[PDB]
Amino acid sequence: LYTPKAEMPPEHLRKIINTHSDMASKMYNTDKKAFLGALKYLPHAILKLLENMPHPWEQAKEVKVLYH
Amino acid sequence: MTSWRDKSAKVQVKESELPSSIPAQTGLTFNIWYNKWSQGFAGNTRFVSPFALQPQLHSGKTRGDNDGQLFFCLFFAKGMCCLGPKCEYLHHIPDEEDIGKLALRTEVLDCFGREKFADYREDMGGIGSFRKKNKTLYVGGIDGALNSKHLKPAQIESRIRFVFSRLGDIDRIRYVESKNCGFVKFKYQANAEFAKEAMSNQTLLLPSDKEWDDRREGTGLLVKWANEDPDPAAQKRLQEELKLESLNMMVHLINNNTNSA
Amino acid sequence: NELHPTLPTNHNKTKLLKSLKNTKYFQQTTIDWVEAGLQLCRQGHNMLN
Amino acid sequence: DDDEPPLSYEQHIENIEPLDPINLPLDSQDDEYVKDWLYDSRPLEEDS
Amino acid sequence: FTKSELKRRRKTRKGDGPWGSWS
Amino acid sequence: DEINEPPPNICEQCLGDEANIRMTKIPQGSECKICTLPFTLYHFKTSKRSNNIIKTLICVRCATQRNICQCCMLDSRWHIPIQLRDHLISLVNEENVMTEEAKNDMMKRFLSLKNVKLGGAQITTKSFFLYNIDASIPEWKITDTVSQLLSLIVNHKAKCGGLRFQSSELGERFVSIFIIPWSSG
Amino acid sequence: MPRIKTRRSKPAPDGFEKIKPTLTDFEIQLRDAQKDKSSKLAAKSNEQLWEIMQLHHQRSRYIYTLYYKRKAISKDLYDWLIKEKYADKLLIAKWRKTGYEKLCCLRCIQKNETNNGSTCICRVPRAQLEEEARKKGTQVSFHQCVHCGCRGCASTD
RNA sequence: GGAGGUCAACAUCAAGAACUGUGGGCCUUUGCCUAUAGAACUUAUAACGAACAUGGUUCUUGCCUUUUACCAGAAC
Ligand SMILES: [Zn+2]
Ligand SMILES: [Zn+2]
Ligand SMILES: [Zn+2]
Ligand SMILES: [Zn+2]
Ligand SMILES: [Zn+2]
Ligand SMILES: [Zn+2]
Repeated sequence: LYTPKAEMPPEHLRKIINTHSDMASKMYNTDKKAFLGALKYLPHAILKLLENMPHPWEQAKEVKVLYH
Repeated sequence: MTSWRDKSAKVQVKESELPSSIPAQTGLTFNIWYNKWSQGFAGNTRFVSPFALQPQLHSGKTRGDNDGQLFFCLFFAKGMCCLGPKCEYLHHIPDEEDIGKLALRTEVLDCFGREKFADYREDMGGIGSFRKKNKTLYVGGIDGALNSKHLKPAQIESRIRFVFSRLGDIDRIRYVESKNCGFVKFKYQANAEFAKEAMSNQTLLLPSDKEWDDRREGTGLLVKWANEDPDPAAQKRLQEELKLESLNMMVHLINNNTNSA
Repeated sequence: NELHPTLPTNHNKTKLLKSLKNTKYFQQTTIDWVEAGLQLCRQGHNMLN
Repeated sequence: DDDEPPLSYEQHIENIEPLDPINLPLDSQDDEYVKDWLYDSRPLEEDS
Repeated sequence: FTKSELKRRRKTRKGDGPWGSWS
Repeated sequence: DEINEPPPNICEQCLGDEANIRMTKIPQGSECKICTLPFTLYHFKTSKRSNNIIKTLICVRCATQRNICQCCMLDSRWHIPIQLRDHLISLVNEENVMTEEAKNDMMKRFLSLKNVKLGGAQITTKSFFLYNIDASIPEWKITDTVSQLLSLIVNHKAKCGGLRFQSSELGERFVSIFIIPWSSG
Repeated sequence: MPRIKTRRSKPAPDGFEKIKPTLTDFEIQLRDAQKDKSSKLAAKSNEQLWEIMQLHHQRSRYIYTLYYKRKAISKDLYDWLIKEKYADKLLIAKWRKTGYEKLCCLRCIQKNETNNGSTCICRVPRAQLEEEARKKGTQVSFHQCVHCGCRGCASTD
């Protein structure tokens, strides 16, 4: 089998976080646990972010993110 | 037929109007994980619903029906379901037949598809107990009439009967003047549960009477499970019922059994 | 640093992201750095809270 | 400052227009070969 | 089924392709 | 290991009648609703296209001692609730056999382990005032009967059937253990 | 690459203006449907995304029909678009393949993601779902692919 | 068929200065002697990374009321 991943628009991501930003509902009590999980992996993210800083001569860099 | 089986069921509330989450001000700051308030303690939060279902008015046909669901939309049993005919979970009162379907599975779980626990709860709380059938509801804090005391305990009676009556088949209703409670009892476990989740936190009389405008600040009537009836009469009656029931089912056991010989 | 090597770990070969990006739950796209900086602030924050 | 919840990207920042980086003058004589690509984000994604 | 049957049949869906709702 | 090893214990009825089924395996799923310890949980939908997903609510240690289908929670052999089957089984013989089970918390947890099985397992308005009301008979049965030959308020304390109807057309059609009076003012 | 204008971004090709407004009308609406309009129900929030997915799909169908179908633009316009993230290279690469011609998305053909098997019911032709509706008689339970809101994505329906 | 991919999986990467296969002869399968073929990648101011972090245990010290947190050398 193995098709590769499917890249998707940036919006879908922005909408996602721009919703789960406000959490007070019940339907997030899974996501809530999810969050605690990623707390383990955060420092990784930091690294993989902060080694791509854009360098003085580039204005804006664009990257590839892999999101939950 | 012409009532429920005819016209597709309807929305009650627009998702806009849907009530505010984040319950409001029992204490200082708002905890995110649990949804509560933080420090201090005040007399418990509960209040009458702004809502109620309307047994024949809103009930109708929906998606789960055409697709064959079982469990009943509880946010319909509050007539609070904002999905209208879209909701999968069924909108309407239990007939006998639906219970005909569930009754395979009603050992473990309710008519709303949820898993009954075992030991009830300190107070006789919200979902039942698979160790036991209970068809019978305690009703307390009847002061969800507000405090206007109605000219006869038989006006209580007419009112309790008026309400719980609609929701299904019934055995009986005993109001008690001595102690404030109604005890009601039905046919089907199914009906029972359905009525329970429906009738929490309500107020009373006509589309308006007396203090009807302010009905909304009442506490609302507790509806909780009932224990035994410790009189001998009812009790003898019970052991009879079970007895004749065994008497039926033995027939089943000898049919499939005797076939297996 | 030169007097004391480390001499790495054949078999390290199973990275995090490879393992992660394989599941249902993760998805992939592109986006401006600064933005991803910010999303990481919201993230980090909501967690610690 | 701490009271000041950081402003989201889709609104404030995405419309602002970037305001030029370092680079450096270079030349059309000395640096002629490299003046094209020297400052690309990745200099040559393609030159086959 | 037949090609004519399909081609005629589809226009029935409310909104073109493919989000368009049959019924 | 062994957690897997006693396998699922499942009805062949409620399990649903399709030819082929798939069911998940989750090695530490829920705890029992009974003994309150973990086990392997098994989903599945009955049929493929269903909306509703069967889950398994209990151990296989706990569903053995009482001998029941982990989904159903009926008897394995007789498709019957415990509190029935061991009640019938109480009757013939004469008195015995009920299963006293587990209040507190680690009483039930503890009690799960020991292998003794359990008794069940061991083996396997116009006011109409109509009186004479019988003790054991419900309203459903009353207006049942009425709608069966063709709306009510009863008081079982006083054995006095109070009654009302929509139109006196149902007065004739009503008439056309019963004390009759057609009573209204 | 960058959707942002920036100095590196090679200035527009020519026919651009003729299409430019049609593009912008989609674009505003994305800014419209990312606006965080709250709802307590999961069913909704996923719907909300079903917009963004739909628009994105239409924009790409549009550029695609221009370039390949009617050939109303020039190869450098097109390739500049795709370089600027106006449309999915990939997705269009499916629409060129035989069957897929009307496809949703690229999750809806993923074999590996789905629990078992494959390919959201999203793909199957109505011409069959109707067959199980015949035999079983429950009509047909399907309406929206949880990922998109496809309904009969396959290129017959 | 060709080119490509910030795609995937499965192998292999530190040693007698060092790999593998095959033929013939001997002991009796390993192994020894001899003949023959092919040998990607990595190595001599020695090595997968003309780069450079952390942890554990065991010792020697330094801070020095004690434990985390530590000071700077070594071995595994
Ligand atoms: Zn509903
Ligand atoms: Zn158990
Ligand atoms: Zn079963
Ligand atoms: Zn799709
Ligand atoms: Zn799909
Ligand atoms: Zn589709």
